[PDB]
Amino acid sequence: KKVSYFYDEDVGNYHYGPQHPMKPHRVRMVHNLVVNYNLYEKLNVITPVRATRNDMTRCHTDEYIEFLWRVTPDTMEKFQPHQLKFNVGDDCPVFDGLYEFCSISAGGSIGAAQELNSGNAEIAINWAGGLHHAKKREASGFCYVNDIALAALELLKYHQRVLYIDIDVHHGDGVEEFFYTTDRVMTCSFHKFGEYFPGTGHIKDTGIGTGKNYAVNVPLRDGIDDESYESVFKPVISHIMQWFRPEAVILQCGTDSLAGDRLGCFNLSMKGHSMCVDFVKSFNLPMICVGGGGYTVRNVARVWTYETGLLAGEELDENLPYNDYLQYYGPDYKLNVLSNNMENHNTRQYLDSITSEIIENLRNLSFAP
Amino acid sequence: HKISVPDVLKLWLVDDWENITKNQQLIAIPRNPTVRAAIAAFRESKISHLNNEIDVDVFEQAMAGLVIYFNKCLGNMLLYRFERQQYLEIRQQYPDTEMCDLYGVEHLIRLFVSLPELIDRDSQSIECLLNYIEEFLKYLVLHKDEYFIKEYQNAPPNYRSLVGV
Amino acid sequence: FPRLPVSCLYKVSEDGLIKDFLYAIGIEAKKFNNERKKRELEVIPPDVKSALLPARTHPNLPIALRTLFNKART
Amino acid sequence: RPYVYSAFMDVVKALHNEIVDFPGFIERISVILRDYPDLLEYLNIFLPSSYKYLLSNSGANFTLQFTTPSGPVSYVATYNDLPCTYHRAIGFVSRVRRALLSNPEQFFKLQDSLRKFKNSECSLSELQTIVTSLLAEHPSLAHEFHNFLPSSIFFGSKPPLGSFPLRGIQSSQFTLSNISDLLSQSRESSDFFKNVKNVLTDVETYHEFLKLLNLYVQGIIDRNILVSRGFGFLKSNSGLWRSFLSLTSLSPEEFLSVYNSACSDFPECGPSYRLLPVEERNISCSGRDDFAWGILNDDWVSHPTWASEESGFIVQRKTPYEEAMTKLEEERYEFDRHIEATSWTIKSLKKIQNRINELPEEERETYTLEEGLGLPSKSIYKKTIKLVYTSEHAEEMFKALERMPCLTLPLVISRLEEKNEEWKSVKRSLQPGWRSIEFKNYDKSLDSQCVYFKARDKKNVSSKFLLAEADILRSQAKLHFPLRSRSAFEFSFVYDNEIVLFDTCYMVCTYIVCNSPSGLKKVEHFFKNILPLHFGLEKDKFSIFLDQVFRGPIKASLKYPSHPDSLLEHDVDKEQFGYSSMYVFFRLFNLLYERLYELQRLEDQVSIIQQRIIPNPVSQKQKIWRDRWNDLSDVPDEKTHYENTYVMILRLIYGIVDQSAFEDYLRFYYGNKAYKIYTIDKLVWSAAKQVHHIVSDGKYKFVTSLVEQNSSYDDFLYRLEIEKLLNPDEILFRFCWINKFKSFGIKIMKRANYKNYRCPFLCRNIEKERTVEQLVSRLQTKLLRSAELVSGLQAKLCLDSFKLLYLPRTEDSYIDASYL
Amino acid sequence: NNDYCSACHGPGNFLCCETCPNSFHFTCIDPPIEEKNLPDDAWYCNTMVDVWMQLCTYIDSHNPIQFHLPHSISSFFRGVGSGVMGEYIETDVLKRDPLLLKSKSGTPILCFRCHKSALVSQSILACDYCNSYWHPDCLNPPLATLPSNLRKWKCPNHSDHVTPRYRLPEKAKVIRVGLPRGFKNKGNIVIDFKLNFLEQIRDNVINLRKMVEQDEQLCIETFSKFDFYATRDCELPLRILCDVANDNLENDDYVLALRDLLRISKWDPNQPVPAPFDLANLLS
Ligand SMILES: [K+]
Ligand SMILES: [K+]
Ligand SMILES: [Zn+2]
Ligand SMILES: [Zn+2]
Ligand SMILES: [Zn+2]
Ligand SMILES: [Zn+2]
Repeated sequence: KKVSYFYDEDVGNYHYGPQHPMKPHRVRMVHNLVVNYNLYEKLNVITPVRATRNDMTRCHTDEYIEFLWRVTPDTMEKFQPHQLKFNVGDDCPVFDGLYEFCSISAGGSIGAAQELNSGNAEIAINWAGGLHHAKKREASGFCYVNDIALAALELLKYHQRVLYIDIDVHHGDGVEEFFYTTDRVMTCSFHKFGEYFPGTGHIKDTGIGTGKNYAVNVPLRDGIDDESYESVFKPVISHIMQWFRPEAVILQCGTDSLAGDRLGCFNLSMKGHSMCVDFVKSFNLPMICVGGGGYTVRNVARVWTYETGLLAGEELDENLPYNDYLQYYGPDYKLNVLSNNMENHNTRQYLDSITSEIIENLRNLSFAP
Repeated sequence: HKISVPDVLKLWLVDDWENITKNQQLIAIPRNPTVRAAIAAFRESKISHLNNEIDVDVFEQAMAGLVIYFNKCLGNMLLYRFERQQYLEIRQQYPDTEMCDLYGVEHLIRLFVSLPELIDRDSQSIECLLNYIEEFLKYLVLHKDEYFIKEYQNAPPNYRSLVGV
Repeated sequence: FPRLPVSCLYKVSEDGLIKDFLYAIGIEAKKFNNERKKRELEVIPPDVKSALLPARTHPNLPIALRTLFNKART
Repeated sequence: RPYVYSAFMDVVKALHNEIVDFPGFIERISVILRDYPDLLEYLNIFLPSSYKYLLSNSGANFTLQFTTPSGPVSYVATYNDLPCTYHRAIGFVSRVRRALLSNPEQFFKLQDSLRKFKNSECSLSELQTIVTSLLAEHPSLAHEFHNFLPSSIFFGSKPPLGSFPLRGIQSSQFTLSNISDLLSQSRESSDFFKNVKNVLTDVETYHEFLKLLNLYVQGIIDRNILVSRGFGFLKSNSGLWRSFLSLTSLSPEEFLSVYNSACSDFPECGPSYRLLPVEERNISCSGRDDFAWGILNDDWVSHPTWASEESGFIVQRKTPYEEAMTKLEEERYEFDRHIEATSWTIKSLKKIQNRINELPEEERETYTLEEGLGLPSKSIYKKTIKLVYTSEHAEEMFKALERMPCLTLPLVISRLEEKNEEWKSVKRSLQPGWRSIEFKNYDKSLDSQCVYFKARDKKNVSSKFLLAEADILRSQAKLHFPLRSRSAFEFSFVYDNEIVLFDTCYMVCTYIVCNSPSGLKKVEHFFKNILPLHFGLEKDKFSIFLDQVFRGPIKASLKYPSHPDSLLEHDVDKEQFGYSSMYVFFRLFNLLYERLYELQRLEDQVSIIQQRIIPNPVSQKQKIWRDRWNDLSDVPDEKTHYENTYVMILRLIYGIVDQSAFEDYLRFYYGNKAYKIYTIDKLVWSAAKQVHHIVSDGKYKFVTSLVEQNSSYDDFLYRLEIEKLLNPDEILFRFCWINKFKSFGIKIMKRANYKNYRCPFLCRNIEKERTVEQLVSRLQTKLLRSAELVSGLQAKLCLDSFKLLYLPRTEDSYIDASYL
Repeated sequence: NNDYCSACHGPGNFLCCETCPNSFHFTCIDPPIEEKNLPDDAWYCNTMVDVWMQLCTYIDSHNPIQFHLPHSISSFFRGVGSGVMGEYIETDVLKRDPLLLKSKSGTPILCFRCHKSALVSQSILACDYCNSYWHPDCLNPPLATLPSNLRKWKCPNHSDHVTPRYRLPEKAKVIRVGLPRGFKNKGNIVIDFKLNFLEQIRDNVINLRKMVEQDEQLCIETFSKFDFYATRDCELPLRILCDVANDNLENDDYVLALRDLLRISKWDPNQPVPAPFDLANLLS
């Protein structure tokens, strides 16, 4: 009955590249607020046991987990053909101290799952790792090791059914591909389908094998506001809880679905993003809330902090205390994050049609022979 | 000069063309019947009409010359660019094997078809050559489960990036 | 000797097509109606496999279910 | 209004046919008759005793009553779903029996007391008082019982917290009656194929339906693909589709279940999954066991696409004021990352030193260490030393660190601290400039429209666009109702607020008085004479209070004007006809009216946009708190904020404020919510450029002079406009006015593009009527009460000699009732 | 040199040539090596079956090329052409603005499904194989974006979405099938004043009164049932709840929910089912 929090202080010091949009810095910023709000006396803070080389191969191939372990930026001509077979090198770059970062993230989320499995935590947080793009045989879109597909397998040891909700702006496609033929992990994802990054995530991609009708994709258009999102989000998740009837949830609370993001298209805000966490929290299931995207670090640092205090059952004031990055937080030094006035493209027609199609697919287990 | 092709073979050739140069699919190169079994299987079926001796000698000469020749064009001009990478790998997994022992008749009809062009440099021999070319074509199409594949293979994900994808 | 599976386009008449369609669909509808009627009278054994096979909309499921749930209950 | 009437009738129909329950009827009606509180108050007579609307403030807030609570109007178009309700009932009784397990008589009294209510022997307010008595200690249960009550049913498209759905939903395809056309349209052998050729009029849409039927015949598709691919062919004929559903013996409760699955696919994996080669499906992951190869997908890959933007994340362009907060953020990050890394390293090396110097003094002198000392994260330690220590000279400093870490340890700790202080010093001296750029770019980064709306709205206010929209609305209504469309009224505007209706005209002539020094003998003649002809104004208070403009009191005071009282007096009360140049004025005028009405309704939340910027005590450490009310010039001193925004628009018009100062004023007060006022100068320029056209141009001056002179006589107007044809080059519209509801209305009537017409008859001869729809009604009742009416006469056209050829023996004969 | 492979006309890492200046992908070259030749390359600068095998051995000295097809096999079917580097393209699918209001033939532009224009939902789509317009929000999969303006689009109302693939010999003709029933195929078929205006006005008036009487009689029968509509449709959830809480196995819609529960926990047919209340401890 105390939200178990996972933080390893060494994480903020890893650096992808010259102007890469990904800054691990932002998990440090969060903790600053979390530590000055007198929050970390209410949480149950735990340093993760780093993940070895033998854990990350429970879902990845040995010639890959054993390539990340040996590549360095200096000796990257002795691995020159290996950074095309494995996709490392230019967009998921080689940086000083890569394998230790992967160990940190993976060990944190595997430890969260282990914490839930024993009756010790009912919620467990890990903002360091929500890397949901990483493939079993290569790296994809700023991710190298798929930590969610390692916490799900460890969750699939005491729980019959497990649900993975994904509110990033991108399609979480590695976690879907890892579980595309099983009726024990249902992967639901609200993403921006179009000419957008992953390229995948059609509404017609809905399972195979024994796990047919067990993958849910909700393709939106750009500019979705905070009320359109709630209309399309609450009924889908209520229907999934009525039909699938999970036993533990993994929520990936990515924050490029927010307004003013250097990579996102949506138009959410801090409350428009927190209503999802608050709604999923209300069902009394063991949850694991992990990080994800988010490339405008002043907004990320404040939203994840609000939600950390939200899950913990505490009320945070709207004024940021004295912290070490206060001058990041703009004029007005408030906790909130506010929306653009950008135009929405999701008509009510679009949202009703796709919601009813999803419910059609979801009902098709007792409504079929 | 011009040879005639069964319209079934035109359909199959154009299907292979689209399947590899557009859909990024591959033929699983180690061929159960190879280019060497598929010439002996034609000789041992055509030898029943080898009555006159000069014709026997010309038939033997043609078959031997053409197998050793198909070995001299499988690296030059019987592959699309998307098929060069898969070449190297096999050339590195089977270092000193003859090519007309791994590739099959999918790659051999490409040589029959492309020979009013290569023949431009003419008393009798060209006609007797093209005759067996035509009879070989219609002898292959009759045996569509002896000399042809049942699927094109999906080019692996790592494979695409190495050629230009 | 095998030849092309599609060698040309064919012109058809609308009325022969329409009579063909009416015949085919009359046959199919006569089939489905007797299938419906025979399903209407099935038993669905009472204590048989839990998590039954039939579709939800089966006129005799809710007596199989009733008798096995009254079995298990006391 | 044909759409509103037809929508009411369809919702009543669907209640009768049982596509819609009482909740669905109530809520769809609430959405249809929202502007008509007279009709809702009338309907309240029929509704049952306990389920009535509760209108307030003339119909600005209504909430239907129920048996236990009242419930406010939301809309999503809910339907009914019984399995969901049974699942909620099962869960709730589960939890309730699990909470009361102690004494087995308070779940007994909840059992034998819902039974009585089921028969009849309790009531909502009688059962609820016992349910609220048993579930007294458990306040989370008694809060879930409130979802099984008559109030949670009505607007229930949103599930509560911790609860399965309440209703079901479906699409509606833009119908004012939120009813899906999968349930409306779908709830002989010569009767079917005769009609299909009438409906499917295009001859290559009919052929494409016969080919669907043919490839059904051949065996390529099954029954379901046929009945689901044919819906999109013949569904806008509720008899054709219902016929087809019986010609194939497919009942409508099954077509619903099979419709979605049977119109397309790359199925059973979807557009982006490929099966791996058999050789790859064996690459080995050494950590999995039995369980994880028999859960993880190994067969199917999907992989990162290109439809032009999908390999790598490379997102679109942003406003030039978000390229300046990204840059600021990057600079701050560079400094902070170097400082924090060097500090981590200092702390770690100090910890190593406080363990090497906690031993007896004889072993300290050579107590050795590995290459990365003991740190599990030696990457940080390596990079900081390579940076501080001149990388070309860092190598030895690694070496010396590992063999004598009792002489070198403090020597390098000191150097790291010195460099750190240098970095912090450089940092503290640039935070001023960071703050000063952040204070500029921040506000117009939550405001994207100050760049894009400037051209979107420029396409909005065109002539070609507004005319094209009138024409397409005419042709869209000429297809839903081929009979009740001659009462068209494409656009119906309601100008109820006169305090905004005075301000619109005020502004449009205040623009002209200053920007163009001509007219004003005709621009005031326009506003004094022509506008009350169309608009039903007092014309004497109006032209009194409208001279606060044409003669001055402005530019030194420039106040908000005084308003008349009752600017509006109290079938069509005034109809006029006019061509396109007047239609465009009536379009721009309503644009401006809607803008100022939005602006006037904004000012109620302006009190919570000003609480988002209340001071932060902790930032009163003398960092920025650069308050925003110091770059604002003199703010006006009127009563409420709408008048001040009005004075600021007048200043922008007069040239005493440029666009930047004006937009900054708007942003301070209304947030990013006032972005359609940003282009309110070119709007008023457009309206004032039209008003300057209804008065000159040598072609429209005559039309307006005629309209004015035959206004002293209704018959003269509509005869000279509609049956005598002075038309120059235009469309013809008829503008109405209904006083009781203050409604305006436009309607196309003709064109003016052939015509050497003189007249058939003598307009003196048919003189009766006042309006023109009354003229048409008189013709109709003269035809219905006729004493004889025969129309045998037919004819034919002569090709390339367009004369009529009346085929012989055919005659026509009418006789009126008074003749005999 | 030239910056395209001398075999396949492709971009990438080229092995260039010093003497005979050309470029090769080095695996599009002669026998592929792998890469890595830094010194000079000089890539190939230098009446019976006897002379024809001398042709065979003479083919060596001519700098490899890609394989394409002869002109007779690629130019044989309908809508098949090569690219620019000799790949297979479809020449029948080649050659956007969201808000269209009137076509250039001066007709309205209204959706085929709901009949409304490109003003209810911001955008409309035009078919290139028909004369029909659609809203992307009305297709059933709903298009989240719009296709490119260089490839043609096809509305839902064609049968090409169900006829599998056949390709036509590009010089075939249309055979007029005179056979008046039972013709087998697989989808390859082509198919073979009063001047009364007063009567029209009277027509319209009487039709309108017909419609008015129709709905006037509809509301008469509907509006008298409100009292039982309201009662049943609003006390439904409490009747469902009274049936579940009393465990009515005769409510044939209760046991169907119980079967959903047996179908969610994936019951094994070997164990006995639990009492209907004890299966409900799946829910909590
Ligand atoms: K799954
Ligand atoms: K997502
Ligand atoms: Zn993302
Ligand atoms: Zn090449
Ligand atoms: Zn539509
Ligand atoms: Zn079309």
